[PDB]
Amino acid sequence: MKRTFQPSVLKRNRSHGFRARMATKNGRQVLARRRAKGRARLTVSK
Amino acid sequence: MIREERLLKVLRAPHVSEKASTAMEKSNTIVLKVAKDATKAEIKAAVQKLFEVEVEVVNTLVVKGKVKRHGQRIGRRSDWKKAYVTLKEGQNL
Amino acid sequence: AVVKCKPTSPGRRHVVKVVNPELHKGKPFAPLLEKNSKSGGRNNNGRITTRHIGGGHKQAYRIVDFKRNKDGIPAVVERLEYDPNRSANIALVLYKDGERRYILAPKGLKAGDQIQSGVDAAIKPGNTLPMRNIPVGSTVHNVEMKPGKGGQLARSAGTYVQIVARDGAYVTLRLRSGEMRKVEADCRATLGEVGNAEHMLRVLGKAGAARWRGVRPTVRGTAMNPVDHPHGGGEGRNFGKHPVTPWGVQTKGKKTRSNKRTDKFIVRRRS
Amino acid sequence: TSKWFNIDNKIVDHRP
RNA sequence: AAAGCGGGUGAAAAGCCCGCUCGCCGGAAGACCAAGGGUUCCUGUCCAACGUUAAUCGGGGCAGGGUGAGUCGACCCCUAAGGCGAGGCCGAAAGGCGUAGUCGAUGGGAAACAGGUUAAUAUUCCUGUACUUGGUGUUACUGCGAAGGGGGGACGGAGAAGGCUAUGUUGGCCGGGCGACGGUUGUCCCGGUUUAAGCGUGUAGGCUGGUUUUCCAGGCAAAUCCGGAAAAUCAAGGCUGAGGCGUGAUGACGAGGCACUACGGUGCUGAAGCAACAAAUGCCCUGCUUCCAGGAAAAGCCUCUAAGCAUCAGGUAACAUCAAAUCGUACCCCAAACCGACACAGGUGGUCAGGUAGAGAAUACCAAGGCGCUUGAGAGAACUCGGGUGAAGGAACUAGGCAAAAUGGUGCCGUAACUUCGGGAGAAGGCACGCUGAUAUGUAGGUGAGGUCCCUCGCGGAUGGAGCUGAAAUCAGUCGAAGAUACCAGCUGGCUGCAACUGUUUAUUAAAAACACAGCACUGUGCAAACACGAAAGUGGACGUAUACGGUGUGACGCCUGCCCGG
RNA sequence: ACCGAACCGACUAAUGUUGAAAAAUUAGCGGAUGACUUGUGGCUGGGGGUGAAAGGCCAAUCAAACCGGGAGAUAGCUGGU
Ligand SMILES: N[C@@H](Cc1c[nH]c2ccccc12)C(=O)O
Ligand SMILES: [Mg+2]
Ligand SMILES: [Mg+2]
Ligand SMILES: [Mg+2]
Ligand SMILES: [Mg+2]
Ligand SMILES: [Mg+2]
Ligand SMILES: [Mg+2]
Ligand SMILES: [Mg+2]
Ligand SMILES: [Mg+2]
Ligand SMILES: [Mg+2]
Ligand SMILES: [Mg+2]
Ligand SMILES: [Mg+2]
Ligand SMILES: [Mg+2]
Ligand SMILES: [Mg+2]
Ligand SMILES: [Mg+2]
Ligand SMILES: [Mg+2]
Ligand SMILES: [Mg+2]
Ligand SMILES: [Mg+2]
Ligand SMILES: [Mg+2]
Ligand SMILES: [Mg+2]
Ligand SMILES: [Mg+2]
Ligand SMILES: [Mg+2]
Ligand SMILES: [Mg+2]
Ligand SMILES: [Mg+2]
Ligand SMILES: [Mg+2]
Ligand SMILES: [Mg+2]
Ligand SMILES: [Mg+2]
Ligand SMILES: [Mg+2]
Ligand SMILES: [Mg+2]
Ligand SMILES: [Mg+2]
Ligand SMILES: [Mg+2]
Ligand SMILES: [Mg+2]
Ligand SMILES: [Mg+2]
Ligand SMILES: [Mg+2]
Ligand SMILES: [Mg+2]
Ligand SMILES: [Mg+2]
Ligand SMILES: [Mg+2]
Ligand SMILES: [Mg+2]
Ligand SMILES: [Mg+2]
Ligand SMILES: [Mg+2]
Ligand SMILES: [Mg+2]
Ligand SMILES: [Mg+2]
Ligand SMILES: [Mg+2]
Ligand SMILES: [Mg+2]
Ligand SMILES: [Mg+2]
Ligand SMILES: [Mg+2]
Ligand SMILES: [Mg+2]
Ligand SMILES: [Mg+2]
Ligand SMILES: [Mg+2]
Ligand SMILES: [Mg+2]
Ligand SMILES: [Mg+2]
Ligand SMILES: [Mg+2]
Ligand SMILES: [Mg+2]
Ligand SMILES: [Mg+2]
Ligand SMILES: [Mg+2]
Ligand SMILES: [Mg+2]
Ligand SMILES: [Mg+2]
Ligand SMILES: [Mg+2]
Repeated sequence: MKRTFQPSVLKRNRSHGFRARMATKNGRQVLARRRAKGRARLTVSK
Repeated sequence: MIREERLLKVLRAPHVSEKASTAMEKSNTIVLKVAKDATKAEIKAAVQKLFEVEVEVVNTLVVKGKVKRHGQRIGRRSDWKKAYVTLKEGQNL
Repeated sequence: AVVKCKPTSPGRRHVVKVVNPELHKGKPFAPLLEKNSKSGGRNNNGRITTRHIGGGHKQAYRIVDFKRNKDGIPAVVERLEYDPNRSANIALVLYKDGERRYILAPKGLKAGDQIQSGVDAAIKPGNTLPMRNIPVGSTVHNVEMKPGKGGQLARSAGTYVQIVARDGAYVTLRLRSGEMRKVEADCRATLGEVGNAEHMLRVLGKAGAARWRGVRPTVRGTAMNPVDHPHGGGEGRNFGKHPVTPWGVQTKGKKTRSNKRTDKFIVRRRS
Repeated sequence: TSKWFNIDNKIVDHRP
């Protein structure tokens, strides 16, 4: 059966990547929340 | 012109293996481990001016790191570049 | 011509098609073509603003001269062409100085004809004159609203606008809705009814033909659910409601025009 | 999650 | 889908290695990629844990090796949908839209093929032979120049045929064999009979009339370019183009034979290397014919000039030299490596497409190649699952012929009511079908050598039939219980409700009589349209203009659609 | 338009139901040049989208997604103490 995750690196990076996070104003808030928590990996790029 | 600073930095090490020895004894080719940010012209100039031999062409490839386990702690051996340098039939390092 | 299809399949049983042998068969004029992309009825917010639009064939836009501004130069009507963007046919016309244009084709115009625009042009179909020069009682099309703006009235196939009066600087036009409108006498108008009247006699014959023209299916509110349409709901077929649009405004008889800016120009409504 | 015979309707609604 | 045995290693072998059989797939369970993954690739060693058993094995642990590009792909130039958007318009703030621009492939843009090699890479390394773009420098001639004008790039669906090729079959030739059991020097048996890009010629086919003057309200200004107008003159001129042929190639490759082997594989040599026929869904073909539903954009490319430079720069043609950087390249890829928590009967886009029978990419058996599905050995109870057959009866079962059984192919004969004249219809129903010989040592048809003749002279035309291939039919004979013998492959008829029909729907208990539908009617709307999204600017409607668009209801077609305005 | 593979779907029956599978397998079944199907990319956002209309679908969740927050909502109710 076709499941919900059909992966693609290009769509992954355009959706959740660092440059899209910096592009939207609330994405920068997301990065602030993750840095304040102390995540090893902020976005899906690494 | 490529500076001697740059040449002495870009040549890193020789490479020893069965394939490297076969390349040396068959096609007059030396195999060199090279710093990653070195280009083909930089490797050619460095070999040509430091080993006092003459180079036909140079071929480069980036060797990927290896994921290793050290006591159930994951680590990642780093990348490097490898250069196959072809000599003009009469150098014989 | 109006030719009925033979019923060799259920879809082709009811088909009536209009075949025109005078139309060009080759490719249209590459200098005058343009692209247009289909929208699907979606505006810049991405929402469907007009329902039941989507799909269909790919089309190219033809730049059609509605202004008819090149006055004083006689022009030779070369050929008639199919425009997929409108009901009427276009005509590729060659002016005397070497420039080609697309115009609407009026009724009776054929290949190799003579047309001319301007204040001194003769009174014959295809010729563009200001309605101060156009005699009263005569049928025109491609009528302007503002001087130099371009034609906006009687542009579909088979339609025409009849000049009934001229009072000072304004002429009164009877429009195909039945409507009397005062427009400036300086506005241009091309003589003769628009061609392709037989366009109204077509029968599509099938839902496939509708989808080729690019209209998605229409769902009745009485078949919807109560949350979707003001008509929706009921065990079985129940209506019990006054007929309204999906946003709640009554749709049988309720007038919706409100333009006090042009109430001054409108003489009589379409009744 | 849940058993299919508990999600089913003919056997769950057995005594209405 | 299925295993058996012999040997090896080892503490121990149903599973590992090697061999001989047996079975399964073979439009895939074979080969190559894109997406995705990340070292799973190869070698050495180990069996704690992982592997639904054991393990000497592994996609496991550990260590070492491995991915070589001017030509493949990215990067790069150019745009689509769409994104962002200097100024700007708008909005309590945040922000919304949007012009110039600038990103964005799933598309357009230059160039490499054959052989060989490694345990693991190769259109990347080596051998041989090529090709492209750009910079520099000599030589010769010369009006060059764009952010601007023009051409081109540049485009749909279906269908039909011709020419071909990939490819296959047979013949010839070359090398080998004379058979465990009757026969096998013969019309016998096995195998091989391969060769590319590039360069030269320009054929089947396709398109278009060329050539030279003079003039012009057009192409934002100019133009020798495009368009338009008028003359003269010639009739073959141009463009495109598969395939073939020559060369590349006295080269490479080659069945085998000879010698070692760490028996895994290496080193040496090497004959024939052609013809006919059949033939693609591939190429000519981005073609031709036709239809309506009328079928991307921009750059690279060619061309014309403005400002400017004006014996300078710059351009064209030849030669020489230099440069083509950077990143990916292992391996899996219908799967044990991707998505499914699993070494999971699921899912996953493109490319290649052998033989026999067949209409066929179905199906049966096979080739190249890959597998026997990581628990086995016994026994042969009930019962459950998947099947096979069955006396007599034949729906008596049951809610209901549910299920199963049966019908099943080609050619011909024949076929009703009703009908919108198309249908119904494959109605129903019936007959023939294998093999051998003759007509005819293989026919009709297809292809077509040699020879001869002709010429605007070669990839040319006419004759001519060698040879190859090859239905279908009739007659005669013969075998069986049965000749569409397997696989594959309609059950048919009658009355009737509903919906005209093809379609869509409750992913995961509902596929319907519901939804849609073409058609019909009412109603709104004069364009700065009604209407919708949006505090607004804007945008869709639409680059449309009442023969158009929105809303509502009915639902092909035929005959119709009656009375009531009190609520 | 018709018959029929690829491909798309899902009408019937059996199996399975702590499954091989959180929707499949087997044998039959419907469409198969079109209102077809598919790859890559883009757009529409929660009282909102999209909907040939089933309250269907929006990441195994839909008569109002998921995540964090008001929040230790409230609970004349049940259990425990
Ligand atoms: N029992 C069936 C069907 C089923 C799945 N999920 C369900 C939930 C409810 C009822 C039935 C089901 C199965 O396991 O596949
Ligand atoms: Mg090289
Ligand atoms: Mg490289
Ligand atoms: Mg509508
Ligand atoms: Mg309708
Ligand atoms: Mg309903
Ligand atoms: Mg309501
Ligand atoms: Mg009722
Ligand atoms: Mg009532
Ligand atoms: Mg053994
Ligand atoms: Mg076994
Ligand atoms: Mg074996
Ligand atoms: Mg088999
Ligand atoms: Mg590992
Ligand atoms: Mg391995
Ligand atoms: Mg042990
Ligand atoms: Mg074990
Ligand atoms: Mg391993
Ligand atoms: Mg844009
Ligand atoms: Mg700004
Ligand atoms: Mg914007
Ligand atoms: Mg760009
Ligand atoms: Mg691309
Ligand atoms: Mg390999
Ligand atoms: Mg051939
Ligand atoms: Mg085809
Ligand atoms: Mg590979
Ligand atoms: Mg297994
Ligand atoms: Mg699997
Ligand atoms: Mg598939
Ligand atoms: Mg098969
Ligand atoms: Mg038994
Ligand atoms: Mg049984
Ligand atoms: Mg049986
Ligand atoms: Mg019986
Ligand atoms: Mg019997
Ligand atoms: Mg009987
Ligand atoms: Mg009974
Ligand atoms: Mg009974
Ligand atoms: Mg049955
Ligand atoms: Mg059966
Ligand atoms: Mg016979
Ligand atoms: Mg009844
Ligand atoms: Mg129906
Ligand atoms: Mg369902
Ligand atoms: Mg109805
Ligand atoms: Mg009535
Ligand atoms: Mg059909
Ligand atoms: Mg479905
Ligand atoms: Mg169902
Ligand atoms: Mg099935
Ligand atoms: Mg059908
Ligand atoms: Mg079918
Ligand atoms: Mg309901
Ligand atoms: Mg869901
Ligand atoms: Mg709510
Ligand atoms: Mg509170
Ligand atoms: Mg609480």
